[PDB]
Amino acid sequence: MDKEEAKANAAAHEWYVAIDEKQVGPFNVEKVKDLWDRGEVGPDSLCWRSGFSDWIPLSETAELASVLAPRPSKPVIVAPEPVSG
Repeated sequence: MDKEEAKANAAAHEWYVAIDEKQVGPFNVEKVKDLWDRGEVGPDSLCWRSGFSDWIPLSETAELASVLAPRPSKPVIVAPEPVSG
């Protein structure tokens, strides 16, 4: 190999995710980007990180969209009452 995986900055991100009510291993923007792309991670599940005080779903924060390219899917309907608020 002529590159870095742990020393690289593009993949020097460490943040866990709430999956199946169980905490997952440390992921990176370079790793998740591939998972979320195919739907390997939890888009609607809460996401944590070093320093995070609480848990928040990626489907609520748009800051995760600019990083994780979303996938176009058919239209879906949701309940009248919100989940948070």
